Amino acid sequence: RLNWIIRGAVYEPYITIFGNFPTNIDNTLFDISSCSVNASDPLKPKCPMLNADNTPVFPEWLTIMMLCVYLLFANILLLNLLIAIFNYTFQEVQDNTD
Repeated sequence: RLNWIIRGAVYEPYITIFGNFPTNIDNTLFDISSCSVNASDPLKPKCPMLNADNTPVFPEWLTIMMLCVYLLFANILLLNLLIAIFNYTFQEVQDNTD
């Protein structure tokens, strides 16, 4: 859908990147969309995949592995920004404190 694409693409991942713990990696086919024929404002995420009684055609272990890798590199770049601020603050404090 038009709004569902910008919801899932941009409105979703930053909250996951902030690190507040989601339950979104837990369940598949839990009927939160209930399917691709929704066209409903509550029924947003549009039934990720169809298979024999389970949602994923390829399972959630890749989805949590890629999630952990994503969190790892995001914290890498965040600590890079931390050292980027620390270098200027220390170059300020490397001058004579008296």
